[PDB]
Amino acid sequence: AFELSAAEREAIEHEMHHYEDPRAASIEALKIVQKQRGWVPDGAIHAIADVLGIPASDVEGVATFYSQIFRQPVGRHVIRYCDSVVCHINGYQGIQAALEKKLNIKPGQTTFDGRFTLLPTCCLGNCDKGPNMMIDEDTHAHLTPEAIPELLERYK
Amino acid sequence: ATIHVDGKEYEVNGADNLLEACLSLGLDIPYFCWHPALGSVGACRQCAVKQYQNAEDTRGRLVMSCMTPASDGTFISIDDEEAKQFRESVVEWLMTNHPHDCPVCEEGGNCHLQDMTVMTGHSFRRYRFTKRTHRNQDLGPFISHEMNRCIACYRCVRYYKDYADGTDLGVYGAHDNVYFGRPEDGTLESEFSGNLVEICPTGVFTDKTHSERYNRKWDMQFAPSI
Amino acid sequence: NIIRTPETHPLTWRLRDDKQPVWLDEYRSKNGYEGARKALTGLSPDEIVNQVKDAGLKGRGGAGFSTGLKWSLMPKDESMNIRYLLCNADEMEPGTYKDRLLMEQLPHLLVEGMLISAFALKAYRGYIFLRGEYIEAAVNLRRAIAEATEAGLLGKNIMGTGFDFELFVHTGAGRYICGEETALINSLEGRRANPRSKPPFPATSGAWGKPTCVNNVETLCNVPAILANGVEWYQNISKSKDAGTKLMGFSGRVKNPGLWELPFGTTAREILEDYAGGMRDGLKFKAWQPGGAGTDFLTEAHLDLPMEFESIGKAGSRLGTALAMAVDHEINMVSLVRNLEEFFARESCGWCTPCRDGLPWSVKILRALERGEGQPGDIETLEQLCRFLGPGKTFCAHAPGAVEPLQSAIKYFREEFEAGIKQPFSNTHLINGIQPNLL
Amino acid sequence: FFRINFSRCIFCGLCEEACPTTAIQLTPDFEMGEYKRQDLVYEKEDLLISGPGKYPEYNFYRMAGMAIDGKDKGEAENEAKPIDVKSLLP
Ligand SMILES: Cc1cc2nc3c(=O)[nH]c(=O)nc-3n(C[C@H](O)[C@H](O)[C@H](O)COP(=O)(O)O)c2cc1C
Ligand code: SF4
Ligand code: SF4
Ligand code: SF4
Ligand code: SF4
Ligand code: FES
Ligand code: FES
Ligand SMILES: [Mg+2]
Ligand SMILES: [Mg+2]
Ligand SMILES: [Mg+2]
Ligand SMILES: [Mg+2]
Ligand SMILES: [Mg+2]
Ligand SMILES: [Mg+2]
Repeated sequence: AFELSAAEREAIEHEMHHYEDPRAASIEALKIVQKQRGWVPDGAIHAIADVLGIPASDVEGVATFYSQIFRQPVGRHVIRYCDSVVCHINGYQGIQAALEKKLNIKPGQTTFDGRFTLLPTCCLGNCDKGPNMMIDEDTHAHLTPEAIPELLERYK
Repeated sequence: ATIHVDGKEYEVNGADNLLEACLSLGLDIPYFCWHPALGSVGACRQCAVKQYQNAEDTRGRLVMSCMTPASDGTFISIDDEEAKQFRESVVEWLMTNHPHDCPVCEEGGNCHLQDMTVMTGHSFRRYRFTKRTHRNQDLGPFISHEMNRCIACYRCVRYYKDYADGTDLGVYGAHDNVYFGRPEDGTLESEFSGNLVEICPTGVFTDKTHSERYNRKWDMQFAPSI
Repeated sequence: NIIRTPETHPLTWRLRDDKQPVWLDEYRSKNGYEGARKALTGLSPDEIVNQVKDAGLKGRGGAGFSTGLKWSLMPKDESMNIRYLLCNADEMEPGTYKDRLLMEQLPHLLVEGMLISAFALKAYRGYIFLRGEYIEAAVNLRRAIAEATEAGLLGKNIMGTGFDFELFVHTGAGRYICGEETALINSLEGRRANPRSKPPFPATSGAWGKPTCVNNVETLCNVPAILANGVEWYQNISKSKDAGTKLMGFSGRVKNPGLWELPFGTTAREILEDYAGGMRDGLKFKAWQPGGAGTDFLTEAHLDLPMEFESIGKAGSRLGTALAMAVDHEINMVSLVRNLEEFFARESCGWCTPCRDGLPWSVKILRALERGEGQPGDIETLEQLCRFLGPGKTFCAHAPGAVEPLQSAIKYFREEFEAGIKQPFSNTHLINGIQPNLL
Repeated sequence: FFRINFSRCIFCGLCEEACPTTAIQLTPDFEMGEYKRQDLVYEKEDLLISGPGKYPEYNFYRMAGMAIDGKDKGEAENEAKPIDVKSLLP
C-alpha cells in the first residue's frame, strides 16, 4: 500500500501554483516522490494523480517516458556514466569495464544489497573533461580506470 | 478549391486536408493515423505525396497529405516515384517489428495494415534482425490486447482519451519501445471502449465476444439492422 | 593567455578567474543590470525588439534563425495579455557544454537577459527550463533569482516601471528530445515531450495556448550587452555577416579542450591549433564535427573555412552549437557512427515512424558492420535511410540531424564501412519441403 | 471441427497451396468409393494423420508472435525478449 507523506504532498501542492495548469507540476511531483524514496512506487502514480487532478494514465505516461523517473527498485547511489560521442572518444569503455568489474553487475542492475545501481546516461554536458559520470548528484570528470575503486569507496 | 493531382484537375473543399479531399475524390493514399473523426496528426508519416509549385517545379518536396491545407494553387502527385518509394519504405519500417501471425490474428481479411501493405506494393523482407516483443494486459471481458501487433499510430489513444474522454488508457515508454494500454491490468471503464476494435488499424484491440466463436470476415453474412 | 575586454568578450569577460560564480554585488559592480535599467526606464517594447533585430542577433541554440524576427512574430493586440518566455537551458547534445559555463559562473547575466527579453515581449512569466543533471547550475540560478528578487530586479514593480515578470526554474528529467523548441513546451506543460507541428508557431500559440518565444541560453545572454553598449557596437564586432560573438570550442582528444568566445568568423583551424592546442602527442587528425552531434562530419580540407552559418552550410555540414569535436585517426568510423546512432535512436520519442522505426534499423546494421557480420545491401540500406529521414519526411528535426553524421561518414570513409561486409546476404532458413526461389 | 466434402473436391491442390501452416496436404492415395455419398464427407477424425507429412520440421507456432504453452512472448524465432516500459535503461 502507498500513501503520500505530508512533506512531499506539501511540496507538490506548493509546486502546483508555479504554473497556470496543475498538470505542469507532474514531473516535479514525480521527482519529489523519487527523492524521498529513491524511485516511484506503483501507488505513487495514483497518489500523485489524485493530488494534481489528472488521471493515473497521464502520470504513468510521464513517468515512463522520462529516463530519470525510475519506476523500478533502484539501489542507493545510482551510478550514471556517460557513453556518447565525446566520451566514447576519451575512453568511457574502460571506465564502464572497471565499473562493472568492481560492482560485479551489468548496466541496469543493482549490486546485491541495494547500493550502486549502474546505468548509462545520454551526455553529462561536460565533454571537454574526459569521460564523465554522476553518482547521485556529484558529477565526476576526468575518470581513470584506476580511480574507480577509490571513488566508489566514498559512498558506502 | 482547385487542386492538381497527377496532372488531373479536381475541385475540392479548400477547408480540409489533402488526404481527406483525395479520399473523397476516389483516389487511394495509404494512411494509418488519420481518422475522419479524430482530426489529423502527422505521426505515422504514411500518407506522403509529392508537392510541387508553379505547375512547373520539377523537383517537389515530400509532404504528408493529411497535414497540408489543400488550398487553391496546389499541385501534388500521388504517384511520384519518390513518393511511392517513401510510402513503401514507411510500411517496411512497420513490418520490421511485426509478429508473424496473420493466421492466428483475430482480424485477417479485416486488417487495415494488411490492406496498406498490399497497397504500397511491399512483399519482400530485407530486415534480418530481431523484433521487439511486448507482454499483454487484461483489459476486460470485452476486448483483447496483443501489443506485439502495434504500429504506434496513436489512433487508440487519440480516440479513447481526446475524443471519448476515457482517463484510463494512454501511451507509455518511448523510442521504439512505446506501449499503448492501461496503467495496470483491469477492465476498461469507458462505456464507448468497444470502438477500439475498429479504430485500431491492427489486431491489437480485438473483441473477445467474437474471438471465442471466430470466423473470418469473408465468411460472415451481414444485413443492415438497428 | 586570452585578454578579455568588454569590447571583444561581452559574454566571457566578467568571469572571475578562480571559476567561482559572479554574484549580484560583483555583477552590478562590473556594469551589471545597466542594460536592463536602460531598457526598462529609457525604452519600450516594439523598440527593444527592433534593437535586437537591427543588432542582427541570431539563434545560438543550433537553428540559427534571427531572434528579432522570432520576437516580432508575436501577435500585436492587448487582448492577449498573458505571454511566456522560456529559456532553453536544457542542453542535451553529445558535444555541447557551453550553457553549463554561462549559467554556472554567470547566472545574473542570464537573469538580466531574460528580464530584458521578457520586457520586450510583454511576457509576465519566465521559465528557465533546466537540464536536471545541472545541480550547481540550478543552485546558482535560484540563488541569483532570489538575490535579484530581494534587490528589486525581480518582482511586481521592477525598478519603477510597471512590469512583474516572475521568474521560475524547471529542472526536468533527462530526455534529449525536450530540447526541441516545441517539445520543450509540451514537457513544461507536464506532458510527454512530443514535438508539435508548425504552423501555428509557438509565437502565436505556445506554452498554454498563450504566446511564447523559446530562446536558448546564449541568445538570451547576448541581449544584455546589446542593450547596454549599443546596437552599432554589436553590429561592428567583426566584419562577418553573422554579427556578434559566439562560444566556440574544440572537444575530443585535443591538447587543451574547452570553449572560448570568438568573433564568429574564425576559421576552424584557428580554434584547433591556436586555442585548443591541436591533436595531442602522437594522434593524427581524421575528421571533425562542427557543432554538436547531429551535424555532418568534415575532413581536414574543410578546416580553413570560417565558422559561420553560410560557410559550413555550403560546405555540406551545418554550424550547430559551434562546439567542434575532433576525431583522431585511432577512432574507427563505424564504431563512432554506431555510438551516435544508438544515442539518436534510444533518445528519440515514439511519434513518427521514420525516426522511431528506422534509426534502430541503422543501429543494428552498424552493430553488425562493426562486428564483422555485414552483408551486401547494408550500406545501400543505410544510404536509403539518409534520404528518407531527411528534413520534411519526419515530424521534427531530430532524425534529419540524427542521420547527418551517418551519411557524412559514409561519403568520406566508405572504405571503413565496406570493410565490415563479410557475409553473403541470407535471410531465409530453408524450410525442408519447399524449394527456394532462385535468382 | 474440420470437414471436407469429397463428393465436390476436384483435387486441385489449391487448399494445400493456401495453407500457411502446412497443415493440409495432398498425399498419393485415393479415397474409397463410398456407397451413400454421405460417407464421402470427412470430419477431421478421418483426415488428421499421425505424422508430419511432406514437410518434416516446419512449426508455424515457432514463428508466430503470440504466446502458447510451449513458447512465451520472447521465445519465437528471430524475436527479442520483451523490454518493460517501467525499465531503468534509457
Ligand atoms: C532534437 C532537437 C534538440 C534540440 N536541443 C536543443 C538543446 O538541447 N538546447 C538548445 O538550446 N536548443 C536545442 N534545439 C534547438 C531548439 O529547437 C530551439 O531552436 C532553440 O533551443 C532556441 O532557438 P534559438 O536558437 O533561436 O535561440 C534542439 C532542436 C532539436 C530539433
Ligand atoms: S494485425 Fe493485420 S498485419 Fe498484423 S498480424 Fe494481424 S492480420 Fe496480420
Ligand atoms: S494499439 Fe492500435 S490504435 Fe493504438 S497505436 Fe497501436 S496500432 Fe494504433
Ligand atoms: S523524428 Fe519523429 S520520432 Fe524522432 S524525435 Fe522527432 S518526432 Fe519523435
Ligand atoms: S483440392 Fe482442396 S481446394 Fe481443391 S477442390 Fe479439393 S478440397 Fe477443394
Ligand atoms: S559525451 Fe560524455 S560528457 Fe558529453
Ligand atoms: S495519416 Fe497522415 S501522417 Fe499518418
Ligand atoms: Mg472538413
Ligand atoms: Mg503475456
Ligand atoms: Mg495476460
Ligand atoms: Mg505499463
Ligand atoms: Mg483492431
Ligand atoms: Mg516564437
